[PDB]
Amino acid sequence: DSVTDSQKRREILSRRPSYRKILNDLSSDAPGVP
Amino acid sequence: DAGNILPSDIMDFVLKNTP
Amino acid sequence: GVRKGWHEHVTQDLRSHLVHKLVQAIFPTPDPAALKDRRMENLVAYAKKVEGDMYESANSRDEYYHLLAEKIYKIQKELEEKRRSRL
Repeated sequence: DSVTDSQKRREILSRRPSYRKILNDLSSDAPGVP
Repeated sequence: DAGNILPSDIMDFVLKNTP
Repeated sequence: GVRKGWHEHVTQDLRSHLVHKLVQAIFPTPDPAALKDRRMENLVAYAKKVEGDMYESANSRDEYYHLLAEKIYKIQKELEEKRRSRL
């Protein structure tokens, strides 16, 4: 499980309520204007 | 993964602060 | 068509916002004395170094955000578990 830590982790994100929330919301408007 | 977690000391201070 | 414009459409300004928010993530509001404190500089140093690893390893914009997003959640959990005692 520690070997495939990355793979096992990746699966969790797919069902992470807060991660998905912050992922969608925050990236919806990356600040960037000179 | 390239160390996505902090050493204890950084966490220790920030928690000690509570606005 | 597509050579090496990857880092051309990504500005330092964009990254600067990312690093600033990276700090905010750990310390939302530091007081005037905290800001000028060594601990704060070390905190920024973490954000600066992590920013470096991300850009180098990202290779793609989507991954760039993805790496940071997971990383912030990891800290967030750690902070929360810590707060359990420090009530």
